[PDB]
Formats: sequence, structure tokens, C-alpha cells
Amino acid sequence: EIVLTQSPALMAASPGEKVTITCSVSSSIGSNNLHWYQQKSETSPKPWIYGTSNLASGVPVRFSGSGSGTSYSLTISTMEAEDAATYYCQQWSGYPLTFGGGTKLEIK
Amino acid sequence: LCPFDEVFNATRFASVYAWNRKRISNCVADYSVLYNFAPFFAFKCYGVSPTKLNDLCFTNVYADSFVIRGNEVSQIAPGQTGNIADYNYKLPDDFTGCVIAWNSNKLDSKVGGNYNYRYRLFRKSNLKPFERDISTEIYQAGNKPCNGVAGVNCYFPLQSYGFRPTYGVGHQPYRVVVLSFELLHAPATVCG
Amino acid sequence: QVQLQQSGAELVRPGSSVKISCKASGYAFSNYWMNWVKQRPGEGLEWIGQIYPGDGDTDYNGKFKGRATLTADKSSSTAYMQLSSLTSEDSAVYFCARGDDGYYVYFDYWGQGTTLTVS
Repeated sequence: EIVLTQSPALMAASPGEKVTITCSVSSSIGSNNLHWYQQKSETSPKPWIYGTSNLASGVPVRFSGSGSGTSYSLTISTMEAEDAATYYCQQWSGYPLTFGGGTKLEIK
Repeated sequence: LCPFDEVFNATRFASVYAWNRKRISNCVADYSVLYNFAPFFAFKCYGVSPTKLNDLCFTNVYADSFVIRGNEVSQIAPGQTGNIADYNYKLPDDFTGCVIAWNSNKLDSKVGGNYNYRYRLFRKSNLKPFERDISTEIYQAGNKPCNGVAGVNCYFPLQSYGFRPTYGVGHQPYRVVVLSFELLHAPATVCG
Repeated sequence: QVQLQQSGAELVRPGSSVKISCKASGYAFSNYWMNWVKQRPGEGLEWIGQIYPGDGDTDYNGKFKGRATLTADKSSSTAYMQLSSLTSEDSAVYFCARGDDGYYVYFDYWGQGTTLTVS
């Protein structure tokens, strides 16, 4: 089973500040087969970045994923209070779909 | 006329983890046969004019034929790292050839599931360019020496693609045939 | 408008019978794959199975395989999940996610999630 690890379990951020969420994959996966979902507390997750760079519908322009191979990164240039959530990187290359442990983004 | 018929019109392509390399030489190669043959979801040539293929001479032409999901076709290119590119089939930095990919959903996907086509999900070292790896020993992912057993901490390396006709457009099976041109100090027997 | 609706939460004693329904509205139900995601409390989500409403094709995750049966009805556009031998670990919010048919494949739409209680 492909196993996903996300670098911060929680994160502390401030508006106007870059913060990066690193999703480290055991075995390299195609960037087209890694996606990021935003789960605000106790709500249904909605797709946020699909394909590691292509934002989904309604996604703010600040969000932009990066990376390829094993190490995948999500970065927000500025952290609005709306940006606080838990982000779950997913992989679909290896069939049993393994979401990341999640990075609970919180404001400083 | 070079056997572009056999390569492109194969009844069943090889799995990506063990891709069949067909070195074609001593024959006249016409690349107008490519265009008519298949819809060509992606046709990218690196380091070569697609036009000058017809009028250029090469001593050895390599055809690497395999089936990969559409999302992994972009992995087949110099400078690309991923699952296929790192583990199953890799191209050199200065790869000179044409990467040819067309969808095969009505052909290579079965309604219940197609578990014939596999890829190398786990490997210790990323492939050196153009290499082939068919060793299926259980990956020693766990600290415990795996001792040739498949289970927790010890994964069987080939995970089936499991194509189905109704999968997403990304995951429908694309048969990829990749061409490579040598031009070493040999009688150059492929031309126009 | 596209949105996936889901049945309310239920409490079930440890047993073999439970049925959770997903309601699909706004799109052709049979066209798009339907997959379920289980989110254990205070854990990252995991993927249960995949059901194609068009013909009823089923893909399951390894652990849930054979334990949870996924079926859908084209007529009412309902996607079901039935689990067996419910244990305290099975208590988790169950989402129904519609895998996208685009070049990238991802869970474009999700159900509100149903809370299963095993007690």
C-alpha cells in the first residue's frame, strides 16, 4: 500500500505569509494522480488542488500546489482566516487510495 | 517497409513493467504510416522534427511498446519523474525519438476488470534510462528482512492496473509505443 | 446544480446489518463512478470501495473487501453501502464521493457524510 505522510500535523500561520504543506509519498506517484482536498472542521471535504497544480472550481487564486515524484507540496502565499482547514493529499496511482494524515492548518 | 504494422497493430500489448523492445533496422521506415494508423492522443517527438523522420537515416530504431493509464503518459518523456518514469520505464536526458500514445479503452479494458496489465509500484532504485526490471521479489520496505513473503511491511511489487471500460478518461488504458534512434558508426539501414 | 445527498446518522449495536444510502441529484447517476470514503474519528480518511452505477461494477479496499457490499439502483439513483459484523472501529463518518471522469480523477463531489455508531 502506498503510504502518504504530510509534514506538519498542525501548522501555525498568519495573513500575508507563505506557508507550505508537504505531502511526502513513500513511492513516487504521478503528479496527475495526487490531489489535495480541504476539509474544514466537521464538513464534507471538497477538492482543492487536483493534479498538484490545477485548482478545482471556486478555489482561491492564492493556492498553488507544487512538486513531483515522491515529495508533493501545497503552498498558500497568503493565509486568510478562510484558509484554515485540514488538507488531505490523496494518491490514485496505487489503487488502494491512501489519504494523507492531514495537516490541520491554524492561524497564529 | 519496416514492421510498424506489427508494433502498432499488436493484438495485445505488453505490460509496462516488462515492456517489449523491438529493435528495427535493415528496413525502409515510413512515418506516414503512423498518422493514418491511430488517433494518437499524444504524439511528441524530442530532439527530432516530426517531418524530418521520413527523410532521416538511423542505424537502429527502438520501439518500446506498453500500456499505461492516460495520467501516466505524461511521465514518458525526458526530465519527467513519477511512477512509470522512475520505476517502470525511463528515458535518458537527451532522448531523441517520438513518444506515441493513443487511447485503447474499447480494446484493453474489460467490463469486470483487466488485471493483466501491471506496473512496478515499489522499487529500491529509480531505473537507469531505457532499463527493464522484471524481478518480482517482495519489496524489503519493512525493517524486517522480507524473506520472500508478501504482507504487511512487505509488498508484492506489481500492482495490477485493473482497467475497466467506464473508468475516468485519465485511467483508461493508453497503448504507448516509444521510438528511439541510435545513429552509431554502423551501416545506417533505416531511411526514406 | 450538482450535489450528493446522504442518509441520516444511525446507531447500530455490534451486528451484521446496516445500510447507508447516497442520493445523487443534478447529473446522470450511471455515468460517474461512486466511491465511499470512511473517516475514522481523529484520523485521516480512507477509501472503502468503488461502485459504478452504470453496470454495478465494484472495487473494494483490501481490508473492507468482502465485509462491506456496495450496490446502487439506477431507477431511484441511490448508492448503498452495507457493512457486516459492526465493531467499535467501524464507527466513522462515511462519505460517498463521485470520482471525476476527467483527465485528472478525483472526488469532485461528496456526500454530507453519515455517522455510524456501533454500540
